[PDB]
This record gives sequence, structure tokens and C-alpha cells, in this order.
Amino acid sequence: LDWTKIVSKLGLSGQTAAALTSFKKRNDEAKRILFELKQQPSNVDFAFYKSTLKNTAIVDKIQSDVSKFTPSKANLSKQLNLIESFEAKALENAKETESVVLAELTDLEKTLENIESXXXXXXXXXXXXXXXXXXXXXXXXXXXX
Amino acid sequence: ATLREIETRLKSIKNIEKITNTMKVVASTRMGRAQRAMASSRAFREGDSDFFATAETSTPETAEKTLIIAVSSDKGLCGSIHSQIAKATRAKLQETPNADVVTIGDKIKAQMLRTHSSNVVLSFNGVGKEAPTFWEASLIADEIRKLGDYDKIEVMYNKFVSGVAFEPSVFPSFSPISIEESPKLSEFELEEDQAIPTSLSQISLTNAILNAMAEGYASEISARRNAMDNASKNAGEMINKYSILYNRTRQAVITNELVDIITGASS
Amino acid sequence: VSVVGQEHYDVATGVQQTLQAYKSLQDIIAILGMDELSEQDKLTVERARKIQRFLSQPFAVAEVFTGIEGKLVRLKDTIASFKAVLEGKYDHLPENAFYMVGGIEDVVAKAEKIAA
Amino acid sequence: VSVVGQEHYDVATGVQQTLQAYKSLQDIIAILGMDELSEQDKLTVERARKIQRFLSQPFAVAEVFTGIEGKLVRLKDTIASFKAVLEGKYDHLPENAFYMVGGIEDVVAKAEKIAA
Amino acid sequence: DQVSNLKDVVSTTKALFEMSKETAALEAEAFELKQKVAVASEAKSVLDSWV
Amino acid sequence: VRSSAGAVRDAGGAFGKREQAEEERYFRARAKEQLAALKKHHE
Amino acid sequence: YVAVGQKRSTVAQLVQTLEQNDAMKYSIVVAATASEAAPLQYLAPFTACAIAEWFRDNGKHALIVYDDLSKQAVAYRQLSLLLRRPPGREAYPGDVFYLHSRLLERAAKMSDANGGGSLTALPVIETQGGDVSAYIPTNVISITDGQIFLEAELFYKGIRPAINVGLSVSRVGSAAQVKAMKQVAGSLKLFLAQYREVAAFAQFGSDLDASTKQTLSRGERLTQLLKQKQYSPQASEEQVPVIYAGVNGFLDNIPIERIPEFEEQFIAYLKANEGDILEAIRTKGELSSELLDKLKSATETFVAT
Repeated sequence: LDWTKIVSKLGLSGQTAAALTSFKKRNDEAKRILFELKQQPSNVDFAFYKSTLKNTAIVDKIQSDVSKFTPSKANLSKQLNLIESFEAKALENAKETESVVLAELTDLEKTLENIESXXXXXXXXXXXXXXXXXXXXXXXXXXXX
Repeated sequence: ATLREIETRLKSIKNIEKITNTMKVVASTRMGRAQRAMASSRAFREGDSDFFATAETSTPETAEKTLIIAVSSDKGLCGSIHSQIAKATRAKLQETPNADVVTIGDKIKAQMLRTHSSNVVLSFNGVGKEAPTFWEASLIADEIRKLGDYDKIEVMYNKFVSGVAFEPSVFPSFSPISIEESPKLSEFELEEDQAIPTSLSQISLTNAILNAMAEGYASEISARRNAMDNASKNAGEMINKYSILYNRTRQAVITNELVDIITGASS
Repeated sequence: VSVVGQEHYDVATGVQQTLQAYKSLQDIIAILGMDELSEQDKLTVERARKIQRFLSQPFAVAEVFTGIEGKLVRLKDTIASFKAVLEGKYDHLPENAFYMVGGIEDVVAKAEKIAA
Repeated sequence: VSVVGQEHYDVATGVQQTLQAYKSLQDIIAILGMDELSEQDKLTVERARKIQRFLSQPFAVAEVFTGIEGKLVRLKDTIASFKAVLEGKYDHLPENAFYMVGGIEDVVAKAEKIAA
Repeated sequence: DQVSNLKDVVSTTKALFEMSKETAALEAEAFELKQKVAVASEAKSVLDSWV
Repeated sequence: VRSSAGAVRDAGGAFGKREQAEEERYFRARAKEQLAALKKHHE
Repeated sequence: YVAVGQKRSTVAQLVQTLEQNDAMKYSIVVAATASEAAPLQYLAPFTACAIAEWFRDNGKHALIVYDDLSKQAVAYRQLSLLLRRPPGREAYPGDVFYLHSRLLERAAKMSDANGGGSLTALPVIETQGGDVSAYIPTNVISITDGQIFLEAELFYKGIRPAINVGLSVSRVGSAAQVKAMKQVAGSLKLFLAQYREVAAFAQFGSDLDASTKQTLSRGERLTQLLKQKQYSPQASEEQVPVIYAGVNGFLDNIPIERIPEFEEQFIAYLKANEGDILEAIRTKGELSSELLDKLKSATETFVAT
């Protein structure tokens, strides 16, 4: 139950504010409807309805049909629109971090360990760190654009 | 509306009438001493600032917004003293809302914060108790957070046009860059090597602040005397109406108490 | 709120709360004056005077004593006119434009004729 | 002064004069404010508020309504604590250190614990 | 920020399928409870009027 | 009437409630300055 | 319920609302309208107290409601004036204070040797313009163990019910309350007196006091959260969680208009997620060290949606 993490789960764009507010309102209304309603069928007091009705065999026939089965507004799991989009979202957003965020962590560790170290050998290692820092600066401007 | 409730309301209204009448008599004695300081400040404003009238000193284009200074007091019970000072500064800030405001009182800073809270750049408290002097005006002019880097510098105050009413006037203050760019500024023999342009604007800031504080204190003291006289007159009318209701309630209480003892003794 | 609705119940509680604050502070406005109040008390005193005169409508039987026509405001028009004046939509109008009128339609027509 | 002594008679007359003078000065503060008070009127208003709260002690039978424990002050400790506060020995202490306390020993312990 | 986006996108993708299943389960329980209460209220109102 | 010694606070109206609120507000501001000065001069 | 002095439409409307909410099966209704004789309305307090005394003497608890006490005093003076008797004060009988004190003294809590029962008395006093210094108003307030003052100023603004914290008090103290509500709201009686003096300072023009900003904002949210609607009673488990979030400062960051929606959302989340904390406050009736740490952590995480 991520409360503070679900509000900041999106990126820098504010286009996901309408989709996140509609999903949170639908989940709260569905849980409140199940708690406000009774978690049972019905009483159906046939002991005081069959002997009090004017017509003979009136309340006895209606009590047997209501306690059997009837139709209800329900659906099946055939239209799995959210299940099909879950695999495509993880393969484009979550799977992109396995090659973009992983390459940035390996390049930052190699540049920090080389720029901090004697003369000609240290200058050669600093050249590779300078090239990685220049590429990181261009990637930082592209991430904000 | 009983006998105990009418006696507590009549006794509390009588104490407020004596405090309002004593405050009006004390305001008249303070107005006589304040009249000498206001008359002396008017003669100094026409002699020290006489060089600006003969040289035609005026401003032109705006240089990084401007600067406003609302001179008032920190206490109340003065009628429409704080309402007239806040209404005059809000009308002139419509054409230039990017200018800063320097409130010189608790009454002017409370009304300006409800309309333009971001325009308040300086707040000065403790100036409405005693009378103004040259030491209070010279200390606020040197610590105004760069007061010489503005094109126009207005001083909002209350000018006492009569001895009963007043009006909110305004006086502009030129900077060092506008004093040397006048028309007839080179008519007098001034030393260009020493401080002549910067010394004219620094001396005019303390003189204009002392004249505005002296005129604002006399107008606030005159307005407080009119409000105290109106409060004492309104308390006398309420005490007369409460005395008529207390007299009728006292006669009705004696008749109701005597009717209860006469009914039980006759049965 | 179970008979008149949630919209009519909130307008009745807001109009009664503004009139109770101005009546309790009548001892300072009649002695010291209206300038002794603060910023929040000054706006509540002006809205309470206009709400008291707007509820007084001229009846049809009292046309010979008042001179104006009879106004019969409905239940839905009276709830919408009181909620708009308490929110700040009619604060620029005068206090005499709502005295002896109807709903929100008669208050806007009386203010335009008096300013011409 | 012939039953309680000359020292106890001056403490009872000094506490009654300071409490009676605070009622007349409070009426002027409700209309004019604290600006009309001088140096002697400002110190008398602060000493009258601390003397009224120091005389209220927590009873032993009223422990279910107050919460604190019951304190019992003697006759010699009550006369020594009232004479020191009227001279100027406890002017730097706050008004909450004497409220619901005992004698002079409980007022000094409550001021150091509230500042930490 | 990029590493935190991987765990957030993986959690939001699984929550989308559970939110659609929770709305269908709540609508089925509300429809069955309203249909059963309507049959019980209609039989009780007819029995109270006849008695 | 006579005996107006403390008739403002004894009424309990508009002037009586404003006098108690003005004295409580001034005593609350002075208690914060006295408690802060005693903590810095405890040793 | 002993409806004495009411009309015929008021007694029929109150009995119909209790039967629809499953509450008239264990409640005695004493019908005593004003259209009957003066002897029937005056003896309505003594007849209703005899029926409720049978349960307190056996081992059960009773609750009598004498509505109203002002109507019973007018009915006793009408029958005494027609029997050729001398009147007293305000055209009433001599034993006016003894008639109301004798009927209220019988509703007391018995000991363990008498059965262990008790009888609660709820007498309503109808005032005239808030004048509590009358003859029938001062006599009933000095015989009962506390009174609930209902002012007409706060009732019209929307604060229902208008219960003055500075006027209404209880003589029993904290002994007649539960241990769960007394722990989370131990300073509820002291916060009402401090917030009343700070609320009047906002109308004077003072905008300083940074230390008093937390107490003034928490006082306005605590008064709106305690105001409930009609026919909407709360239990001890739902009132202990609402009083702990308003006294600890957790409701100071919320808005004033969202105080009504925050009460329904906090009670619904505690019944489906952390249901073990709500059942422990109702069964045990108190909160130890483990119950105080679990209630503070759940209230802080629920404030951010």
C-alpha cells in the first residue's frame, strides 16, 4: 500500500496527474461500496408472510424463486485490457532502465575512480573520464528536454 | 433585562464615558505642544528645500520600479487615520505594483499586508508613541536598504489642513542622480570636488521624513480628539436610554413583588 | 439537510452566522465606531447589512403603504441569491440596491439605475 | 495587627490594595490600550496577575478534576512568599510558575522545569 | 531517478490489472445485494399491508 | 449607578470579553521572552 | 422517555423515529400531553420513575428522560391554586423545590448488595432567552450533578449541538468516562479554555505570536470535528481515533472545510485495513504502550491520502 510513493511515481511530466487521480478515486469508491452494503443475501421472513397474505399460496411461491438464483450486473475476465497493457508497459519503461540506468552507473563509477587518481598515467585516465563527463552533460540536458 | 443585568450595563457604560472624556481633555493639551513642532517643521521645509524650487528638480523615467514610504503610527483609536493612509497608497500603486513599500508603523503595515503583502520591504515599529525628532528621521533614512538606487521616492503621510480634519498628502524625494540633472542646478557656486550631489539628497531625506512625521502626528492627535468626543457623546445617549429602562424595570419589580405577597395573604 | 437539501442547509447556517457576529459587536460600533474593527471584522459588517435588507421583500398587500410592486421570490431563486452575495460576487454593489427587492435579478437592475 | 502581628497586617493590606487598583486600570486598557500605562502601571498589572494565581492551590479532594497532587501550605510559609513577591524578588519569573503551586519553594521549581 | 522509475513502473503496471478486477468484483457484490434486498423489501411491504 | 470599581469585567458583554482577551494576549507574549532569557542564563 | 408538556404531534414523531432504528423495543414512552388534566402532567414524573426503578433494583441499568422539567412545574402549580391553597414565589406552591428534588434523588447508582443497578436522569430545563437565574432554573441546577447549557447563539451558526465548554460541567469528573477516551483526550477540557481566549485576538488586528499559531489552528479543527449530525451517534472505538488526531496536532495541516470528510475516511480505513486496533479499544476500553504506538503510526500515514 504505497501512499506517498504512488503520488510521485510518474516522471517530470504532469500529464499523468489525471490518470492517477481517476485510478485512486475508483479504488476508494469500490471498497466503500462493499463495506457499506451487507455481506449476506436476504432475510426473507416467510414465516410471517405466508399466514398474513390474503391470497392463498402467494408468499410461498415468491420465497422459493427468490432464494434460488437470478441475474446480476457482472462480467468475466475475457476483456483483459489492463492485463495486456501491463506487459507492454514493463517492456518499454521498466525494461529501459536495465540498459540506460545501468550504463550510466558503470560510466560514473569508472570516471570517478580515474579522475581522482600519477602524471602521464593519470592524465590518460582523466581523458576517458572527461569524455564520459561530457556525454553525461549532454544527456542531462536531453533528459530535461 | 432584569435588575441585576441593567445595573451592570449602566455601571460599565458610565466608566467608559469618564475615560473618553478624560482622554479628550488630555488630547487638547497635547495638541497645543504638538502645534509648535508642526509650525517649526513647516518653516524649515520652505528654507532648506528652497534650492530645489529655484532649480526645477523633477524626475523622468523609472529606474527599477520605485520606492514608497508610508508614515503612520502603531496605535489605534484615532478614527480613520489608518484607513485614509492605506487608501491613498493603494490608489497610486495601481500603475506601478512592482515598487517596494516601507511601512513606518503597525497600523499601516496591517492594512497593507491584506492587499499587497509582497510589496512590503521594510517595517518600522515604535514611532507613534512619543513625538518625532531629528534622531528618528536620520536613523530610518540611512537604513532604508539602498534608498538612493530609485528614480522616484514618495513619502505617504497625513497632512493636517485644518484643526479638526485632515487629508492624506504625498511628497516626492529626489535621488543623487536627479539633483544634479536639474535645469538651474549650475546657477549657484557648488564645489564639484566634494560631496555636493550626494549630500543634497541625503540631507533632503531626513528633512522630508521629519516634516512628514510631524504633520502626521498632529493630524493623528487631532483626529483622536474628534473620535474621543464622539465616543463620549455616544456614551451619554446610551446612558440616558438605559436610565429610562432601569427606572421602568425598578417600578415593575416593586409592583410584581407586592402582588405576590398580596395574593398569598388573601387566600 | 434531510428536508431542504445540503445546498439550502449550508446557506441558512452561513447567513445566520454573519448576522450573529455583527449583533454581538454592536457595543463597539455604536460607541467607538466602525473604524475600531480589524480587517476580518470590517468585511463581515458590510455583508451583514446587505443580507438583512435583501430578505425584506415588498408584499402584494402592502403596495399602498410602500409604493413598490409585490415581489414573490421562489425557493430555488432565494437560495442562489444568498449564496452568491456571501461568496464575494456582490461586494461592489451598494447597500440600497438590495433593500426592498426580490432575488438576484432585481438586485442587479436596481444598482444600474441608481448609478445612471 | 494585634492578632496576626504587624508583619502579617502589612502583607494583607498590601495585597488588597494591589488587587483593588488593578480593577480600575483594566477598564482603561479595554478602550485606550496599554499605551496609556506608565512604568508604575505596567509593573502593577503584572504583579496582580501573579498574585491571584499564587493563592489558588490544588486541593486533596479535587484530585480527580485537576490531575495534580494536593499541596498544603502552612501559615508561616504563605506570609513569607507573599511579602517577597510584593517587594521585587520574583519579578523576573512568569505567571505560569505560581499557578496551581504551593508556597515559595514550589514556585521556583516550576519555573526551571517549564524553561527546559 | 532512473532506478526509482523502474520499480515505480513495474508496480503501477501490476496495479492496473488489480484495479480493473477490483471494480468488477465490487459491482457484482453490489448488484447481488441490491437485488436480494429488493425482493425482501417487496415481500415485507406486501405482507405488512395485508396484515 | 454608583460603585463603578471594575464594572467592565463584571458585566460580561462585549467590553468584558475584550478586556480579558487583551490581558491574556499581552501576558502570553511576555512569558515567551522571560522563559527564553532564563534558559540562556541558567549557568 | 417521559414526554410531559409536549404536543400530540411531538410525541408521535419521536416514537416513530425510534421504531425505525431498532430502538423502541427496550424503551418506555410515557405519553403526557398538555391537552389532559393538570393532575396527569404533574404526576408524569413520579409514574415514570416507578417503572424505571424495577430494573435498577434487579440488576439492570435504566435511563429516564424527564422532558421537560419546566412543564412539570407549571402543572403542579395549576392544581394547587384551584384547591384553595396559598401561593409562594412567582405564583407557585411552597414546596416547589422539594417536588423536583425528591423525584431526582431516586435515580442513583446502587451498591453491590442491592443488585448493582443504576438509573440515569436526563431533565431538560426550558429557559427564556438564556436566563438561567430564574426560579425554576436555579432550583433544578443546584440539585443535579452537573448541567448541559445549550446556548442559542452557537446553535444558529451551525455548531450542532451548541454545548458551551465554559458553562457546562460534570460533577462526576473522569470517573464516569472510559479509559480509552480519557487517554487520547486528557487535555480536552484545558484546550477549550485556551482556544477561546486566542480566538478573540484575531478580531483586534494582532497577527504576531508565532507560538500561538499552532494552538489557534488546532482549536478550530477540534470544534468542527466534535460536532455530529442528528441521529448519528458514534461508539467509543470511533471517537478515540478522532480525538487523538486532533489533540496531537495531526489535523492542523488539513483544511477547515475538509473536517467533515476526514472523519468518514478515517473510520472507513480503520475497519478494513487495521481492524485489530479498533476492536482492542472497544473490548479492553483502554490503550497501553503497544496500542499508543500503533495508533500514532496509522494516523500519520493516513494523512497523505
